[PDB]
Amino acid sequence: MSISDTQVYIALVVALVPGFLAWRLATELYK
Amino acid sequence: EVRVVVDNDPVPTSFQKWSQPGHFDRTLAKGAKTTTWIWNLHANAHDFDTHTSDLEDISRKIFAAHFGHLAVVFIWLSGMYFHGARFSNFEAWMANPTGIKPSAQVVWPIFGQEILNGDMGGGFHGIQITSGLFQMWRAAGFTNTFQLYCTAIGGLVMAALMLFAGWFHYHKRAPKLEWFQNTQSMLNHHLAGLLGLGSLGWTGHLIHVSLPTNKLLDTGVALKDIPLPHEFILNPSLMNKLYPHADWGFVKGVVPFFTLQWGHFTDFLTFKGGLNPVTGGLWLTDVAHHHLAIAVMFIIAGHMYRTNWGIGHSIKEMLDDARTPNMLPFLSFIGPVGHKGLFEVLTTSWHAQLSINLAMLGSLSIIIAHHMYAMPPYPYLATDYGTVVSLFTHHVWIGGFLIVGGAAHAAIYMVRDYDPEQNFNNVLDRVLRHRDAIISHLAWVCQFLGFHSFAMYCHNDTMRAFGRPQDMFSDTGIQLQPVFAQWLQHIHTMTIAAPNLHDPVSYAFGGGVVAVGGKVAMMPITLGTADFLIHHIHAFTIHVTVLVLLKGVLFARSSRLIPDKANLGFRFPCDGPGRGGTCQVSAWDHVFLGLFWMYNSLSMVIFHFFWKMQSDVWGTVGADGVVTHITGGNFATSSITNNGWLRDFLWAQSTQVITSYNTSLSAYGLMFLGGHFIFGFSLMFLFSGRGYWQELIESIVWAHNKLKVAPAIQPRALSIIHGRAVGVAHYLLGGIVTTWAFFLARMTAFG
Amino acid sequence: SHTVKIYDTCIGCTQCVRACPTDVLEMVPWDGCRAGQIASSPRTEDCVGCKRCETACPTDFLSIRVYLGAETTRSMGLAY
Amino acid sequence: MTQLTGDYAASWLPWIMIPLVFYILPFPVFAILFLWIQKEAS
Amino acid sequence: NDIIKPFKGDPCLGNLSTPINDSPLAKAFINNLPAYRKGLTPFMRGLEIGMAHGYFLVGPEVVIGPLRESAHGANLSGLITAIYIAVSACLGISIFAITTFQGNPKGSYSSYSKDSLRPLRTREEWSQLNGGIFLGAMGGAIFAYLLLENFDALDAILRGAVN
Amino acid sequence: EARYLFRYLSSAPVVATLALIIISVILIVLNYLFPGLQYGTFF
Amino acid sequence: TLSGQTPIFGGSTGGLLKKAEVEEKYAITWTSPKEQVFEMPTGGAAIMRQGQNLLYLARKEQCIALGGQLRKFKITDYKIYRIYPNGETVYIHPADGVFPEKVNQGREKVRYNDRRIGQNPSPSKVKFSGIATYDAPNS
Amino acid sequence: NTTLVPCYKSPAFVERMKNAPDSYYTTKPLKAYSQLLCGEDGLPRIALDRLSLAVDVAIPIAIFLYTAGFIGWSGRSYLQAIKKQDKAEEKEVFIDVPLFISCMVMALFWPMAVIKELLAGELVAKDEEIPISVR
Ligand code: CLA
Ligand code: CLA
Ligand SMILES: CC1=C(/C=C/C(C)=C/C=C/C(C)=C/C=C/C=C(C)/C=C/C=C(C)/C=C/C2=C(C)CCCC2(C)C)C(C)(C)CCC1
Ligand SMILES: CC1=C(/C=C/C(C)=C/C=C/C(C)=C\C=C/C=C(C)/C=C/C=C(C)/C=C/C2=C(C)CCCC2(C)C)C(C)(C)CCC1
Ligand SMILES: CC1=C(C/C=C(\C)CCC[C@H](C)CCC[C@H](C)CCCC(C)C)C(=O)c2ccccc2C1=O
Ligand SMILES: [Ca+2]
Repeated sequence: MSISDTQVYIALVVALVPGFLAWRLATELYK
Repeated sequence: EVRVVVDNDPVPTSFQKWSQPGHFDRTLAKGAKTTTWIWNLHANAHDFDTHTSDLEDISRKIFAAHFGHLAVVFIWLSGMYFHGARFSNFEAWMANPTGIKPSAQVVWPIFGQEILNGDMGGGFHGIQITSGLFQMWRAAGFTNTFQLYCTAIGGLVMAALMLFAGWFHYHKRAPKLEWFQNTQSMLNHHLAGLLGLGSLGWTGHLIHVSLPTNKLLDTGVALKDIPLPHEFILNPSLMNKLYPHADWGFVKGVVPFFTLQWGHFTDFLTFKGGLNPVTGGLWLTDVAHHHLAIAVMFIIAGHMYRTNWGIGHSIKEMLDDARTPNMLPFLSFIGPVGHKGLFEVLTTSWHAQLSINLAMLGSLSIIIAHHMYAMPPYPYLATDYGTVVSLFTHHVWIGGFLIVGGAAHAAIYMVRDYDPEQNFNNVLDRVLRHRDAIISHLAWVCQFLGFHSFAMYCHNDTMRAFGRPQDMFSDTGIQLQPVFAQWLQHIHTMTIAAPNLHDPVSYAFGGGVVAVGGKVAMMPITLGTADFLIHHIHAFTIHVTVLVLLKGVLFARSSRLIPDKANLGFRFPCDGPGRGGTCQVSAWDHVFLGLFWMYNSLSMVIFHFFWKMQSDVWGTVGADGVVTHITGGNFATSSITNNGWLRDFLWAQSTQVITSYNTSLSAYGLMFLGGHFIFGFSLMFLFSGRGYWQELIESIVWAHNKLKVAPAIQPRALSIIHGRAVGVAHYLLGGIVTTWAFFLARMTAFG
Repeated sequence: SHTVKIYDTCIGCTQCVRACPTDVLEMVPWDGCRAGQIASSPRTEDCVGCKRCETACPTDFLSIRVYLGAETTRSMGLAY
Repeated sequence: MTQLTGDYAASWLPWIMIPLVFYILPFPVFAILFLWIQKEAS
Repeated sequence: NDIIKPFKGDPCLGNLSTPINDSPLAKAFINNLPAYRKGLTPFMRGLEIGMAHGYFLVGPEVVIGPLRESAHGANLSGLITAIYIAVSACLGISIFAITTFQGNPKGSYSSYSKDSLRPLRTREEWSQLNGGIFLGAMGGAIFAYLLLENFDALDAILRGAVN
Repeated sequence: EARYLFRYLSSAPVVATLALIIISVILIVLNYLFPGLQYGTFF
Repeated sequence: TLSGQTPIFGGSTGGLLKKAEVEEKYAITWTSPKEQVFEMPTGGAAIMRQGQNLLYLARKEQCIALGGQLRKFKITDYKIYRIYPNGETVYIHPADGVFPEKVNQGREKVRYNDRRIGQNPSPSKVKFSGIATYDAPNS
Repeated sequence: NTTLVPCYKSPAFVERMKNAPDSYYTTKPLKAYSQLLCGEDGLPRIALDRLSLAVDVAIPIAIFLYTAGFIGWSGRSYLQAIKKQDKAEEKEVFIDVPLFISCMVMALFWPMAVIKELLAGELVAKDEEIPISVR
């Protein structure tokens, strides 16, 4: 039983949270 | 006016200067302060242009040093004939030159190395030589080992003359500068007296020694019924059963030459032009006709230039008249001055001469390599597959070193002998005056070919890995046919204008297959997509070698970085870390990098040769006519991906040198590992610099100062240029010994 | 924009100024030498960094140091 | 088989993102990342 | 006398007056290419440069591309190659124009540069150029795509097969 | 003259080269002491 | 300013590039008593004139490379100028009118350290400070 | 170790004797390998057991270390022999072979020479005699 169709998209929007928290931190370290 | 003018006892003959080495340089001849003095004593031993200043005394050193060099070659030639005399199976190989392997240089029984004395056929144990000496002595008419021995004696006494002539011409009668500078008289004697009379002398030998001896050896007389070469002349009746259409008497047999009835000579001066099908070599009657044609045409050539009898040409103002009121309109761009002041370049400087004479001796050696496989001149040469590869490979490498040396002295000429006043606006100055358009377009064509030769190999390497063999540059995918080279292969075989040559010259071009001992002597070498691609690798690697070497010649004087690069010398490491870093800006450092590119280029040429013969030419013929090649058509399909080169050529064909232990090929296994060590060892000197090494000696000098065992010849790490010279001398040594071991282990394991 | 500092160990041998290909160095009067001279570097934006001045200095562990710093358009010697 | 497929879930997603991150987005990214390394400090 | 002069009479300039760059024919050809033609707006410079390039760029992919085996699919692979090469090229000259024209262009685009081999030195001139290059290389790509996907219909009408 | 010659014969490399030629006991000593001479064998 | 007749030179490829009229450019000006030929620092050979000579070079190293060549023709009256693109011409060599090997009065010890090079401070001393170890106002 | 047995009793090594030509090399040496500790593959080996081989792991080591020191001592003593002569600059490029030979005969009894070098405090240079770097 592989993971469902929706579980892939749930990971996509969850991984968008550290995607923006990386912007939080990269710009705060003054790129 | 040509004259012999010499000095009388100019230099005394004593061992005064033997006991004080480095005398030639005032900096060397003041003490050995460091170990750098030791290396400077050898890197400067032959740079005669820095020992003295006057061209008279320099040229006397050049001329006397050549004599001692000719002595060295005569010692080496004597060693070849002496080994062929009493350490070879040459007697056995004359009887049966198919099943007997050529071998001189047997090995002493010590250290267990008697295993190298492999079986050669006929019960003789030795090492299978691949130098082709035996195939050359048979074409010279040698039959017994006494003639070989007395030629070795005749070479040792000939080397003694060279040593005496060198001492005589430096210490007793040294010529003055006027004797050297008449190059116009030297061309007359070298064209006529050396090359003309030499090939006239040789065609005398061919007709009277080689042609009769090889006539009878083709009928199988087995070295009893062979007359000695003089018995062909003492007994002129003996050469009437052979070549009966001539007359063969002292006076009565020579007058057809003078009365111009040359039809009587048609039976021994033929124009057959093919391979003698019993030996596989060229027809010696066809070779004897060649040297006579060459002799006549070189003696004629030696009368072109004007010595002291008024008549002839003057090079001085044949050059000076190549200005531009008088050129073809499309090449009238080389200056109103043109070639003026260029006869003084090639007369007042030896590096100018050495640069040309090396670049043409190097190009000659590569041309010679291409001609001695496609039309083998020697009997039973083409079937000895180990000799065909080792003769082509030797002369390509020799020819490539010489070419790089022609570009070295083209650059030593620039930063030592280049004179702006005699070279104003002439043909040499106009090259330096646009040397950015020469290198820009060379660096572009080097880069155009780099993508369109090598990166097509990475295209093929990727489609065959994807599993798309129909979109790779194959004979089956996207064909790249050598259209203009398959055309010439058609031109050179339909012309058999030139109608008299009924037999096609160079079966390589097309037509027929020659099998001598069952093995194929020569086949047509067809060209497909694999030969389009490999020929553009050759074009690419030659160009970058030219780009590296030409850059070092044009920018030897100056650049935009260092406008005074000529004052720093020819051989300097750098000009400091400024301008971002000027490492390797000298003209020497472009010879050092061109040596790597010569290595890359030529090792691809000999790989193209070695695989294309094994797959398309060499092989054996059965009882029907089909040819089973050594690798069997492998080149056409698998030489187009450079994974195929690594598995179907390097991995596959190294089986003979890998599995060579405990056999007679054992020494090629050790050389093959030995070459790998030296290559890896070279990278110590190439990748590192002497600041690390000098600072390591200080920690090692300390350990000697502690135990009071320091030397007074202070240990210095090698120079920057020295360390780069060591690196390239080992990379090229190691990377060639591994190729030499791989070629010969593969082909002495077969035949 | 390199930094050619001169130290008090000069002997006024004048050799550092001659080797400079870009005229960065010049002599000024001094008193710590028999020569009464010492090198100075008034034109160091012109310093190309070749360290040819350091090769000519004969004092052991030489008195003139090129300190390769911020490299600009004339300290890298670009004709383009 | 003779095609790129996916037994895994959301098999349409490599179909679009392998072109995206590898030959559709980088040239915009290399342009943005170029505008940043070559801006005047005025 | 000599045919190779110093470049416009100044011996100190790093060039030569040669039959390739300073010939009556060669100057007449290069200085009337759309990059250099006197009297063109930068849009018409780029429009004419673009169409010449979009047109020929569909070629090398429709006959030796991966899709060459079929007919309708080969033309798509050639068109999109010209689409992608031009879009990335016009991306290149929008970011070239941004990063060189920033107050005093370091190089050949300075106010006191007096360079004839590149006369577009403004950023008002490089923006119409980008539009011309783009719209040109797109129309040229489509026209070479329409002429190739209709090749059988076009081979007939240049052979008289349509009466 | 045979005073500068004999100094040359003993200079730097001729002493070294002759030493390596004189260090050829490994050719005589290993020719008649049954060449195979491994560490546990010779006494 | 600057003036002089340019030497007889067929024009080179190593001469001035776009940096000449955009960043700045150099001019060496010398007087010769004879009509001889000298080596161009940008490759080639040119014939120097009889009166006042003027040559335009891309970088200062070329001018002093050529100036060092002029001293081998016994010419030591050359002057090197620096032409900014707006047009003014600075005198930069020899800066005081006498050659830098000579010692004048009025020149100043600039970038002189009053210590041996051996006692430059350790890099830990200037840690997180603007200066380097070699400026180092101590001693 | 007990896996190693003498080549006397080793099945893999008598096989080496069986298919052995002679010629000079595989009979006279190979008999002498019968006394060696011989692996489970018929190959003579160097093991370090106890007094059984305590003299045989000293014959090569004593012969080498003596003649390595002999080369080192004669080479060392010849260096100080010419430093004191104040001619060591060219005394090294031109070997003074009567002096070098006389320095070799001093190096025959070098092990007892080094002891009285050490016991006199004369072998090793003192620490502030030695050129060093900044440290
Ligand atoms: C016994 C006879 C003899 C004697 C006493 C001399 C003595 C002298 N020669 Mg002379 N010479 C001789 C024979 C002799 N020569 C011969 C036969 C030739 C023809 C080649 C020459 C050509 C010649 C030239 C061109 C010059 C001299 C010079 C000199 C003087 C310098 C000494 C020297 O070169 O240092 C070196 C001492 C040596 C022993 C050098 C020998 C190196 C040999 C030749 C190596 C070649 C073989 C080599 C081993 C190749 C194998 C390599 C292999 C291992 C890979 C000196 C007074 C030089 C001079 O006039 O000084 C200003 C000078 O330039 N000679
Ligand atoms: C760092 C861990 C990591 C790595 C090495 C990969 C690698 C890969 N993924 Mg991804 N992915 C990840 C995390 C990772 N993934 C996570 C956490 C998710 C949940 C949202 C996804 C969801 C995902 C999908 C839907 C797909 C891939 C696919 C792929 C393959 C093609 C590249 C691509 O398009 O991805 C695209 C990238 C993303 C979708 C976002 C992933 C970025 C993660 C979250 C952070 C990575 C940044 C990294 C830590 C910073 C380093 C940058 C620099 C310093 C080097 C490739 C093997 C494709 C495939 O299946 O191949 C057949 C595919 O379409 N991945
Ligand atoms: C140098 C030279 C040469 C060459 C040339 C060339 C290189 C070529 C070419 C060419 C080309 C390459 C051409 C082209 C073209 C084109 C065109 C003509 C185009 C077009 C187009 C169009 C018309 C489009 C349209 C459109 C649009 C715009 C949009 C919508 C869609 C359409 C499609 C409608 C020679 C030697 C020959 C001679 C002369 C000189
Ligand atoms: C026995 C044994 C072993 C062991 C060994 C060991 C563990 C050791 C050690 C030792 C040690 C712990 C040492 C040392 C040292 C120290 C020092 C400190 C030194 C020195 C030296 C010197 C001092 C030297 C001197 C000399 C000589 C002797 C001669 C020559 C010269 C010279 C100077 C070099 C083994 C297992 C291997 C083997 C078997 C048994
Ligand atoms: C190893 C190495 C060195 C050190 C190289 C040395 C020290 C050469 C070693 C040769 C040895 C010293 C030969 C000496 C032979 C002795 C004379 C011993 C002979 C005595 C017997 C014959 C009796 C450099 O100087 C160097 C410089 C630049 C780039 C890379 C490197 C580099 O890699
Ligand atoms: Ca296809």
